Amino acid sequence: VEGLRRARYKFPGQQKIILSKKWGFTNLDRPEYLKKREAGEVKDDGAFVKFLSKKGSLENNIREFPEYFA
Amino acid sequence: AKSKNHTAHNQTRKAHRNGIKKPKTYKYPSLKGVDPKFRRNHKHALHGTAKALAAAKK
Amino acid sequence: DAKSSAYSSRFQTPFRRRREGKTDYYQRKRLVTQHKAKYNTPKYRLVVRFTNKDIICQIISSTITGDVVLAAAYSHELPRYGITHGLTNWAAAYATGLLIARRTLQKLGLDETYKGVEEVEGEYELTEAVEDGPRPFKVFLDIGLQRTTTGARVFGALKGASDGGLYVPHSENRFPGWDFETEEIDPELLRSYIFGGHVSQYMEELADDDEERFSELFKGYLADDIDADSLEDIYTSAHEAIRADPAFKPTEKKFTKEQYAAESKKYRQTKLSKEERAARVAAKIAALAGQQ
Amino acid sequence: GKSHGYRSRTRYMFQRDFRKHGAVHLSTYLKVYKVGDIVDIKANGSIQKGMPHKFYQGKTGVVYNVTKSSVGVIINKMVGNRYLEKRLNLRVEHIKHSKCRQEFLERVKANAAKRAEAKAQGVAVQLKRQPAQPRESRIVSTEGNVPQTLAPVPYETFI
Amino acid sequence: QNPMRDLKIEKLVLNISVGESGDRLTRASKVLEQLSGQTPVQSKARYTVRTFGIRRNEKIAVHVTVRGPKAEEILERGLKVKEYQLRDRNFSATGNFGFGIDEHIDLGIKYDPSIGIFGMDFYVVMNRPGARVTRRKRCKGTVGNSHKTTKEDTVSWFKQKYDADVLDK
RNA sequence: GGUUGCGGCCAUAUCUACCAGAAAGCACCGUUUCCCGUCCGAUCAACUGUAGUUAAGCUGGUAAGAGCCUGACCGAGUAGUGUAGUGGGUGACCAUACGCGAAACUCAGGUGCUGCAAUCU
RNA sequence: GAAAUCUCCAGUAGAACAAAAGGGUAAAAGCCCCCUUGAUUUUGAUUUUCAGUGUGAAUACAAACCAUGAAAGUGUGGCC
RNA sequence: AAGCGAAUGAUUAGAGGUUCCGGGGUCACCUUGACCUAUUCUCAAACUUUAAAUAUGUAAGAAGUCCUUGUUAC
Ligand SMILES: [Mg+2]
Ligand SMILES: [Mg+2]
Ligand SMILES: [Mg+2]
Ligand SMILES: [Mg+2]
Ligand SMILES: [Mg+2]
Ligand SMILES: [Mg+2]
Ligand SMILES: [Mg+2]
Ligand SMILES: [Mg+2]
Repeated sequence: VEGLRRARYKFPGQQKIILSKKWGFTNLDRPEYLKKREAGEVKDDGAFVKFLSKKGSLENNIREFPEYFA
Repeated sequence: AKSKNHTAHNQTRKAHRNGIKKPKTYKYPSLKGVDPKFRRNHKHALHGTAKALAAAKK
Repeated sequence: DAKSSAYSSRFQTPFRRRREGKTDYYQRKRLVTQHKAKYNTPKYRLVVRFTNKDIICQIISSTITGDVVLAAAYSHELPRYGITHGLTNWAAAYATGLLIARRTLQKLGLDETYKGVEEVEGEYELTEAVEDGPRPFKVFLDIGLQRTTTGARVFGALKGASDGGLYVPHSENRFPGWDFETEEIDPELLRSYIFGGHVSQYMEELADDDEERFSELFKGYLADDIDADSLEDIYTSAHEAIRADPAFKPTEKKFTKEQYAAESKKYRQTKLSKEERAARVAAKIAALAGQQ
Repeated sequence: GKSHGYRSRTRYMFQRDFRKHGAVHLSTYLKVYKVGDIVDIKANGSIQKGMPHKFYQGKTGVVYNVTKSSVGVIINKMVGNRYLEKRLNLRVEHIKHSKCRQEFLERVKANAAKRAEAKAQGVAVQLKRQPAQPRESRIVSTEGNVPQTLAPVPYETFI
Repeated sequence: QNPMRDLKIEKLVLNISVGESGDRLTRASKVLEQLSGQTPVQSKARYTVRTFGIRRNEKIAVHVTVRGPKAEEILERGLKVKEYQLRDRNFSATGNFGFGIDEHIDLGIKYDPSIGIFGMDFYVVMNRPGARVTRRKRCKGTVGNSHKTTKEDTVSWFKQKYDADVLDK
């Protein structure tokens, strides 16, 4: 918060500091990500994550996300 | 010296001061631009219907 | 491989019959489109198609909902007229054209006039419009994807239909007997092939050359005791029988279409419903998640 | 300098539709046009012959002439303070029947049938159309539908 | 498994490529004429690079196509020279193969203008019955995966009659 | 109901992978004297339906399939926008009042239908 | 040999279509081959610029005469 | 307006796939670039699958509709 308040002085106009309700850089709420991770619906990637959906070929949906279906 | 180049300002007011008018349809429009083959035969068809009606009425 | 999703989304499919490789829409547009000042006059098309084992000859007009068949003639029905062999050779195509011509003229009541070339000579002729009588029935040859060759069977069906007394515009540039070096027809050669002379001269030559291939090919002629010489005679008698009754007797059609439907309904795999699809995917999961 | 060629500013108007390029289907060529038919003008960029000028895109006219591959169309064009009659030679591809005329004829048929049946009884059977009317009275019960709703909600950032 | 699912030598194309044009192409034409027994076809230049000494459309190469039995007799004649020795390479993933030779004019004696050594590219195209569906004008279609010739199927077909081996040296 | 010929709309029809297909049809498929076309009967031509094969084409089925299509008080009356005020705000911009009103997204369902003629346990 | 010819596979055009750019085009409008002169004759009608004058350009016919194709058909200069 | 895990053109970041594509590095080396795959941040007056509001064309009938049947060299 202090880092961004110090960066605000370099910009013209008005800027606000908002704490996000999302987990990190994902588009998921904190409990939503927690329940999507405790169940193996979230897979780590380079720096972001891939998600499991009920769409697509099963073989891919098991080869990828092998921890799910348990 | 420079002046205005173009404007349509006031142009619709002029156009509407005398009531933009439709082209005033008629029965029997001009047969201009109709296919000449049809037009030629239409002449003889109308000649025959004129004979038939004249004989029928007299 | 690797057909990307964006390739699939941006792919525009051809018309279905272009995908199937059956209809040439470039040729069909010019075949079908009628002079707009002939408002509802049908433009009739002599569709001549060659499969293996058969020749399909149809007179076809076009509507928005689809094509309509004025008359249909087939090479496989030529047995009732006298020809049971070579039901795809060039003379058979001629007889099928002669058949569709006589049949369509009878259906339209235009057969007393326009009897056509009654006696075949191989000359180039068109159905001439009689003096003060009805004009000859108009049909234009359609050959689909068939290539244009001097001596191709489509133009033999064309010749047969022309001689049958319907008007079909055509040149003689593609009949057998035409020469590119000397631009003229062979009326005698054209006539001889009309009466099966090419195949009859083949079995004549083949019989002396070697009998084993003369027994493999032309087995059926040997089977029913048909000589090469009689092939001219049977084609002549078949043309007369075609001119006698082109009426198209249909099949008696045993095993009515309802039980054809019943019998063929048990050889088609039924689509599985959405619930059963859920059961199948649940079972595949459950077997995989059973911890081996 | 400026540029006012025949097909200027037609970059999008004469586009084919997306995944709709190619040969024109045979229905447009098997449609029949008679004199007096009301037609809509929409140019097909595939067919470069007999095209309407871009002004006539979306205009609706009357057939006055029928030729081999084309149709003569009369359009009324506002030139200054009056309308002028324009005659267009358009191939059938750039032309379609207007469904307004077909549906009005349907109403004319239905009016005739209603008039014919009304002549048996019920004079003045209200052939004219009516604008949508204010609703009549009605009774709204709460059986299984008891009113229950909240207030405006507080402000949350959502980000 | 099915008689219609049998490998066959559909084609045997036979190519020679020259950096220049002239009497080299003409004798590259007679050497094809004598063996194949049919007129060869010469090829143009797609584009000019100014480094291989070739200019557009100057007939830099010759090639002839043979089919049926003659393709088999020519192939055996050319494979006896290699002593039935091919590699793991030289078999394409589409099921075709080919190789190269040089100066087999010691067989098929014509007047024998044995002045000039000619290399020679054999390439052979394998197919099963039904390849016509991909070449016919009407209802042209694509062969199903099971019916397609593959490299493994061609290798086994070669390791059978034609009694050869691959990947060796 | 299958199939063929000619179609209409032109993916719910396409693409990938994989399994089925009785009969008939279609097909692959046999030959090169003939008319024709080839470097090459591969294609195109012709001839026999004869020598054979459903292997492929073709058709249908499967896919928590890709694509495509349809709907949804899904997102969303959101974004945008016509009209109004001596509304707010230094401004940038924004709110309100009377109207119109998306797209993405998220689920859900679906995967050719049909015309004419001929033919088929 | 990364770039010569030859063969197969995939390939919705990512090429090409004289020339700018935009549109259009896949058994073509692109490529190759065969034949040709419709880039011809005689008038009117129309669209665009617009005063609904001219010029240019273009469109659909009509009366001939022709080219091509088996034919429907197309062609009165150049895919627009 | 919207879109960019849709085409075109821009644009941030790592993941996975081990290729005579000048990675030096053994003669199969965490210490390499590209290319392909699934993802990710951000854009377009001369981009776009979609796609408003406002504006805009036509029709809402007697010069019509229905029935019967006369002319023609088309
Ligand atoms: Mg001034
Ligand atoms: Mg054609
Ligand atoms: Mg411009
Ligand atoms: Mg063969
Ligand atoms: Mg005010
Ligand atoms: Mg040109
Ligand atoms: Mg032009
Ligand atoms: Mg915007």
